[PDB]
Formats: sequence, C-alpha cells, structure tokens
Amino acid sequence: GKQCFVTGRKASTGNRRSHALNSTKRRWNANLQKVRILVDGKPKKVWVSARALKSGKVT
Amino acid sequence: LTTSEIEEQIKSSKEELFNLRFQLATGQLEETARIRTVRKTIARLKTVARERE
Amino acid sequence: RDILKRPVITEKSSEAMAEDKYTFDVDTRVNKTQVKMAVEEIFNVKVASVNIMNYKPKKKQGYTNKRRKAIVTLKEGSDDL
Amino acid sequence: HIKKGDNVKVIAGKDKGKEGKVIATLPKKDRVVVEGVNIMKKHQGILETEAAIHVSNVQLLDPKTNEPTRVGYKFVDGKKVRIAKKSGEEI
RNA sequence: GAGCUGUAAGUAAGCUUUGAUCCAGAGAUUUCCGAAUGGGGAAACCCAGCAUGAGUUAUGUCAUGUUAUCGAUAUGUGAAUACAUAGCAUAUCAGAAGGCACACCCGGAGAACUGAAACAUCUUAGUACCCGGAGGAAGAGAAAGAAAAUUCGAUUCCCUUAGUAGCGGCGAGCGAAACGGGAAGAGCCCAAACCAACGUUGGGGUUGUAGGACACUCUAGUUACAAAGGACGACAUUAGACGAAUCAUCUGGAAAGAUGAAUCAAAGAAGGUAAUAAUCCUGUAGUCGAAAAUGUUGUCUCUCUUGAGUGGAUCCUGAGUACGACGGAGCACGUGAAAUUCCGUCGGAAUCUGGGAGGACCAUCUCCUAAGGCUAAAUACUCUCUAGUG
RNA sequence: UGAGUAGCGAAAGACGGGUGAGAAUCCCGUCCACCGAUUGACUAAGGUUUCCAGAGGAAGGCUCGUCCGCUCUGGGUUAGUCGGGUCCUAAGCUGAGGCCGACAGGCGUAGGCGAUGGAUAACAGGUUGAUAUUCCUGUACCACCUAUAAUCGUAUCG
Repeated sequence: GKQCFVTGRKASTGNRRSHALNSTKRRWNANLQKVRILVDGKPKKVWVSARALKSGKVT
Repeated sequence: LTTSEIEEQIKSSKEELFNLRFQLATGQLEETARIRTVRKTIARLKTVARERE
Repeated sequence: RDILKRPVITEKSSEAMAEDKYTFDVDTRVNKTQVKMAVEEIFNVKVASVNIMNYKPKKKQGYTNKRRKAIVTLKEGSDDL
Repeated sequence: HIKKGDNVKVIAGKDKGKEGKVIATLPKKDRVVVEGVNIMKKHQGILETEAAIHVSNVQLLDPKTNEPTRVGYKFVDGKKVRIAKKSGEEI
C-alpha cells in the first residue's frame, strides 16, 4: 500500500550504468508526501504525489 | 399412512432385527436370509416417507 | 436404542462374571450413561453399575476393527438370555 | 441363442451326431451342458460327470424333419418368437 | 427375457416369467476430517452458548436446528466535545474465500553454468524458477496508419520478400518491415457545445471526399459488440432391435486343413470357437428405435425502433495532458546523425488561419485527426471422453 | 575360486527321572556355582500385541531342538478419588482492528494457546492361566440435586 491516492504513480525498476557500462538493478521511487485531504465522510491522512499537488488543491 | 408407516418401521423390523442379530451371536439363529430381507424393508419404508413428506 | 451390537460369550464372561454381570458390545461413540438407559428399556431391568473399556485394532495384510465392551451390574432382575 | 431344455445336435467335437436335452447353461462363459455329452471321470471313488461344451458346437434340429438349422426372429406377436430357417415353423 | 447372490473354487440360507439380477436417463439417503467457518487442536479429536423438544420425583444424559472473519446494503446510530465526520450493537444477501491440466494466455519480478577457444561491453536470455490474474482460448483490433502508385483502407494467422537492409569490443553473434499471393472478415458506444428537471444520467450528438450544436426541404433491428428480461417446431447426444448364405469323405484326442459337390454378397472389417471359417458363434453392409434428460438450431412470438438535413456569421471536441531537459527501459537497431513508443523527477503548448506523421533538423507538398471505452471469425493447447489408424 | 578354510559375540556345570520317530541343548528333582548401591523390586520416554492357554517344526533362532519374543486357533486391559481434560499460568508460539512492505507476506495491541511448576475428595485385605488404589469384602470422603423439621429477618448471596 504505497502509491498516490489521487493517481496511480508508483515505483519502477531499471539499471544502474557505470563508465564501463556495467549493469545493476535499482528502483525509481515516487515523490510521496503525507497530506490530509477532504473526503466525503471526513478528512484523512493519505499519500499524495507532488505532481498532483501542483497548481493548487484542497487540504 | 404417515403414522402407520412409522409405527411399522419403529417397533417392527427394528426390534425384530434386534432379536435376529442377538440370536445369531449366541449361536442359535439359522435362516440367515431373514436379516437382509428385513434390512431392505426399512429402506423402502424410509424412501416413501421421505418423498411423501 | 440400537447401541448394543453383540453379547460376549467367553469363559471369563459366561462361566464367570455371569452370576450378576453381563457383558455387551456397544457403539464406539456412546458413554456409560447411554448404556444404562438402553439396557433397562430393552431388557426391562434395573442397572446398578456400568464399566467400559476400549480396544485397539489388531494386525491380522490388514487390521481387525476396534471394539468397545461394557459390563453392567444389575440390582434387581436377570437377563437370562 | 440356445435356451434351457431345448433339443440340439452336436456339430463338432468327439460326440458329433448325438441328440440330447440341454440341462444347464453358463451364459457368462457361453458354455452349455447337454445330457450324454463330454462325460468325464473325477477322483474323489470315481464319480463320472458331464462337462460343458461351447455354445457354438450345438445346433437346433427342425421340428418337422429333425434337420440342424439356424434360429430367426419374425416378431409377429407382441412377444418375439424363434423361427426355424429351413422352414418357417416355430422352433 | 432365465437365470442370479463382484473379484472366487467352496460352504451355506434364499430371491426370480407376480419377470430377479443386468444396462441407460432422472430423484432419495449420504457418518468423520479437510477452504472447515461456535471455541480449541498434535487433520479425521476434545470442550461450549442460545432456542425448541422429548426422558427424570429433580440433578446427570440425549436428539434436531443455529453462533467464524471480512465486504456491500437497513435500522437505531448522544465521546474526548453544546453541529458531529470515531467506536459500538442487531437485520439481509447464489457476495468473497479454496482446489487444477508436467498444457496453452497476459502482467509483476528476474539468474547462472555456457559461447567469444582467457575476460568485464556483448551472448546464454527476457530463457529456468517464483508470484498474481484469468478465459475456453487469451491477446490485439476500427488509422493522429502504410506509401510516393493514374494510390490502398481495422486486427490476427500462413507463404514470400531473406539470412536481404541494417545492428555489433562492426568481434562472437543478432536480425526487420512494407509491397505481392492466401485463410477469415460486421463494426459500434461515450465526454463536450445545447435543450428540459431538484453531485440519480433525462434528451441532444460522435468526426477528415470536416463533423456537431445552432438555423433549415420532410412518410427496420434480436440479447456473440452494437439496450435487454421470455413464449413458440424440427435434427443430433446419452440404453437398443432386425440383419443373407454348407453339406460329405481321409488323417486327428479334436477340422476351420486336404479331397469332391453346393451357396450367399450394398455383407470377403475383425474377434472367438479342441488346428488355418464369407455361409458354426458374436459381428459387418444396410435399414429402424427414445419414457425421461441435455445441446444445437428454425419459425412466428416477444421487446426495442424517424431517416436524406442545400446556408453557415457566432459556438464544441478529451490538460498539468502533448512536448522539452536529466536518469533508465523498450523498438532487428549496444546513444550513435536515432526518428517512432514507455516509466520516475522537474519545467510546461496550441485551439480548425489548430494540431501530428512521412528515420536529426528546416521549407514545400502529401496523408491523417492523440491525450475515453467495447467488439465474433481465421490462431495456440489436451487432463479426460467416443470411434478409429501404424 | 579361495574351502570344508576363518568364525560361531565376555561367564560352571553334573547326574538321576519324564516326554518322543529322533535329546549335551525341552520338562521335573537333588547337589554345585555367580550377582546382591545388585544381573533384585517399582516406575517416565520410546516400542505397539512382543502379554495368556491349547495345538504345531517348513523358514527365522550363528549347533541341536520335542522348545521359543517364530507359525496356527481362541482369549486378555473394568476408576466421582490414581495420571491428564470441563482449573491457572513461565519461556515460546499465534493474535480482531492497526503499522510497514514490488507480489507473496514481515512485525505487533486487547484477547487466546501452552508444564517440566501452582490448586485439587481412599485407604487396608482378598481373588484370575493373563487386570487391580479400577473387580470383590470391610470402613471413609468430595461436588451437586429432591422433600420434610430448629432463629417467629430492616438474615442470605456479592
């Protein structure tokens, strides 16, 4: 249970390359932040991405 | 009849079978063909009573 | 009820212990309280005591069935089967 | 094919040409016991008894001329009947 | 249609033309463990609450039903704390759970021995294993496409193009596509502008040889996509029935063999029978049959149903999206002059006189119209069926 | 083949009777010898019918065998009080919600499970070829039910 609540942004997997072009598996996490947003019953604490929080939002 | 069908199976064909099995164990019961004949009589009585409901 | 299966006939049961004690074979899921009520209803006797014991399967390739024999002691009345 | 108590003739074997009455039947194995056929000697004194032969070794003679023949089924009546091949007369 | 009581010879007692056994389609019964679910537990065991019942002078005992945990829906729903948006209790539910087919399908995650005659880029390989979704198939699919012909016109699969173009410590090695010939073949529904109601969907409308809103001429389809709920006739599947034609002699313990004379064929496929059988047996060719239960369909029934819209000033489409930079992955193509496609992090367009593509990039021309969804057939595979084949 | 070769797993036996086709090896008796903080008498774990009786000698028993923990047939385990469940809890192991994790799943609260410990009512004799605080005889105790009599209540149970 680690993903944006307003979107589906999550982490992915890739490679780490060196000068000699050696490969090593790594992860690409997302910029998650704990925020309290309005929900129909009451506000709660959820994980919201920083991309969704841009241009304004309700908290 | 509902009651007659029950009465015939409970007191008869059940206590009657009790004597046959009891008599055989003691070693004084011939006519072995009378046990299976009564065993299947109860099976038919319980088949009509279950479908008649 | 249909809890008794077979009377036991042996030297220990018939020649001895038969003066006032009767041995039977009961179901493998009945306690000694249900054997006292069944004996009286079928044999019209008054039971005073009831002992029970378990037997395990015996290899004979396969094994014989398990048994449970009970001994009842009557206060008044006699079976005389 | 051959019913109990019918009259048949031995077509093959050591007693070819011996009329008899079937007195037993073994449909599970297709064998039939015919009186006077396949007598055997057993040890237990010596009690002579009749063995069973194959059902394909006996034929049914015609009622009119006693001639070995095959059985047919006309099935005119509600119950099917056995009809002699050589003559329509029922066998 | 006369025998029967499994494997199995016996020893017993019995049933059966009042038609037993046996075969097929429907119903009844179905102990305990096991997702196991009243609570425990060393699976097949032990110990309880509630309600209703018999039994017993009463206690002890017994029988039949109910009581797990999570979800979506009623009802009450008074705490910190005088709106209340914590908890907390009862009610309803063909709602979930677990199990397979060393097989096929999509997604997440992801090696090594080996080859390069060593070895790190590279290869073995997105292979083995693991996990999580399914379905009888899945997936993909109605052009922001392929191209350069006086053009074609959704997707998938087969042949060919071709070991060609190209990629590569340009080493080892990897490896296309479009045209052309085939199998199969139908396409549709939403958002928006707008017209009526007090964040239920009610109308309206769906796109490039530009559409719709807005102004304007004016008598069919079927639940396999395209909205979906039934009533109505015929073929097959699961027990069966009828079914042509041979007699002697010799050698044998036994004839079907040998020796003679007769026969049937829309039947000379086979298997048995005391030895090698078209005519002895079971069958074959051919021709018939279904209480009752399934499946495939055909008919009327049933529901649902208004289509061409010449102007054309004003209005409408899908945004933190398209795209750029940085770090990665994927396209035959290793960052390379790398277009086209994706993920994480930041910055951030336009609005039909618009926007995207044609292998960097610009101009001209040509072809299309992204940021919403659904869709059968041609293809892959075989636990286990019913007929067969070498 | 080696070869009728190695070996036959710590130790005291002798004789007289019995059985039988067959006796150094089985049964009975009398002497002798060995252990005796013990090779004796009871009991947990583990094994799972090896326990008793009659009948057997193919194979198994490192020889023999008439014998057996071997083969066949039929038998044998009795609890309100003894040891465990309807009593408690250590370690530890599992935990409604909850916290954290690519997927699985990892932690953890209330609550439960869990003796090797705590609580807790029976003793002495007799009897079978094979069971005994269980069966039997003689005397006890604990919990719970039912009916009938003592304080002539502003008690009693928590």
